Amino acid sequence: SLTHRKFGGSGGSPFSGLSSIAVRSGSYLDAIIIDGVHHGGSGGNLSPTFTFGSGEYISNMTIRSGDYIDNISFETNMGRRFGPYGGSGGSANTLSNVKVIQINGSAGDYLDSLDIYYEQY
Amino acid sequence: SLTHRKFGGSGGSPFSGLSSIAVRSGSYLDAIIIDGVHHGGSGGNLSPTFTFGSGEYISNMTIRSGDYIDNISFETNMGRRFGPYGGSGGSANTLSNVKVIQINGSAGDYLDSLDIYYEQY
Ligand SMILES: OC[C@H]1O[C@H](OC[C@H]2O[C@H](O)[C@@H](O)[C@@H](O)[C@@H]2O)[C@@H](O)[C@@H](O)[C@@H]1O
Ligand SMILES: OC[C@H]1O[C@H](OC[C@H]2O[C@H](O)[C@@H](O)[C@@H](O)[C@@H]2O)[C@@H](O)[C@@H](O)[C@@H]1O
Ligand SMILES: OC[C@H]1O[C@H](OC[C@H]2O[C@H](O)[C@@H](O)[C@@H](O)[C@@H]2O)[C@@H](O)[C@@H](O)[C@@H]1O
Ligand SMILES: OC[C@H]1O[C@H](OC[C@H]2O[C@H](O)[C@@H](O)[C@@H](O)[C@@H]2O)[C@@H](O)[C@@H](O)[C@@H]1O
Ligand SMILES: OC[C@H]1O[C@H](OC[C@H]2O[C@H](O)[C@@H](O)[C@@H](O)[C@@H]2O)[C@@H](O)[C@@H](O)[C@@H]1O
Ligand SMILES: OC[C@H]1O[C@H](OC[C@H]2O[C@H](O)[C@@H](O)[C@@H](O)[C@@H]2O)[C@@H](O)[C@@H](O)[C@@H]1O
Repeated sequence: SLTHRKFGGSGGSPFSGLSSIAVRSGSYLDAIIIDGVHHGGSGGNLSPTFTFGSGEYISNMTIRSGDYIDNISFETNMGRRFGPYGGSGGSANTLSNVKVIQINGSAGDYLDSLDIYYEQY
Repeated sequence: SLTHRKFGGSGGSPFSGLSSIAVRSGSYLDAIIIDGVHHGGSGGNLSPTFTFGSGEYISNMTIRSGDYIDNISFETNMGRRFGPYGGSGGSANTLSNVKVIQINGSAGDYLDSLDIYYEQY
């Protein structure tokens, strides 16, 4: 059921809960690091951390996936790019004209899966 | 249009991007701190940090609000409680039998507003 509700008044400036992202990656995604928390194994190489600016969100996103997440890249509403990181296995899926709200998933020694919650425009 | 999609396989342990919450509070919520990141001003007193265990999420939430967020409390599916923190003003609203996915909002000197993304059951 993805829904939302707003509480409170009109002032202040917006913020998002999803503030930064890095991955460890080789032939697949070994890990995803979200707001500085690590999920997945120790294999592969650690990427730079992408930290969202104020009012910046993921608008375009590409994931390769089979049994695991094989690869990820994304772009933001401000033309900033992350990746691609990972291998060529899996099949490509793309999200276009979106605003990503949250990234959940499941992870063992590898990044098994990703659940992306988002708005579709 | 709010949506979600899962990519990849079914192994691994589930994880959420929303891993921890603390607030600064006095009369109002001065700030909320999401995965260590501060949103709001410097006032009030800093709460302890609530960190979600694996597969733990917010299932019930009372927020009092007016022009700002006056008070927050929540219970998780595991029976753990955070708060109440803040004061007596505003009006109460409750989310009940939900699973909160993400906490966005707006903040200045204080926590003006919360935008809660959740699934309703
Ligand atoms: O991201 C997965 C791994 O990617 C690279 O390893 C490639 C292969 O190396 C050896 O053949 C075996 O370990 C295979 O399992 C593996 O696919 C490395 O960067 C590794 O550290 C990653 O875990
Ligand atoms: O997401 C990873 C892979 O998912 C699928 O499974 C390929 C399988 O190949 C062999 O059976 C073993 O190496 C298994 O570990 C592996 O899952 C495919 O879509 C593949 O292209 C992906 O790389
Ligand atoms: O992220 C991949 C898996 O991670 C953990 O299990 C790893 C095990 O997979 C197979 O049982 C064998 O290849 C073992 O050698 C290996 O340790 C679990 O979280 C699992 O659910 C994931 O699929
Ligand atoms: O949570 C907001 C503030 O709550 C308390 O402020 C008490 C009083 O301070 C000043 O007299 C005015 O701001 C009044 O409106 C307010 O009731 C304190 O904990 C303060 O530190 C917080 O910022
Ligand atoms: O959520 C905060 C309050 O919002 C409304 O009150 C507006 C006025 O409250 C106090 O007089 C000061 O903070 C003023 O700056 C502000 O304009 C009411 O809904 C109240 O009940 C809330 O506590
Ligand atoms: O978080 C509450 C507000 O924080 C900032 O500014 C504080 C302003 O509060 C009242 O509008 C007046 O007392 C002003 O003098 C004072 O600067 C702003 O970010 C505002 O948008 C927030 O509502």
